Amino acid sequence: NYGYQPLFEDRRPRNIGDTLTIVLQENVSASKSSSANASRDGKTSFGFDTVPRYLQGL
Amino acid sequence: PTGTNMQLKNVAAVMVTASYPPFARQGQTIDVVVSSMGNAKSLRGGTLLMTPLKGVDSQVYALAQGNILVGG
Repeated sequence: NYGYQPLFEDRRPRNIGDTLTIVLQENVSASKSSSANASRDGKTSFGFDTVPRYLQGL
Repeated sequence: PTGTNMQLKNVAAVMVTASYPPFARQGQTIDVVVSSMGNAKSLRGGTLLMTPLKGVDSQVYALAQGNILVGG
């Protein structure tokens, strides 16, 4: 004995024990990236080749 | 064998409908309605072969075979 079964309706599982087809089609992708930078440089210079007489004491 | 083509002109696929009467007994006779499915032209002077008649419970209740009458 079986229950009511429709004619035009598609084959779907309706109770406990019916079968279904599962197509495993998984595709997961993820990524991340980061960066940072810093820089500093300095240079100072002073010279005095020939010193005059009036600045010689200084 | 499979694969070989078959072109037919005298065969038509049909659906058969019938009404189950109350308090029906085995051996009694009922009338049926024969309707063509597909792309057939006419059912003039045709003959219906054996056909199981099932309800919504997918169990047989009647067997149908006879000659189709078309008014024409």
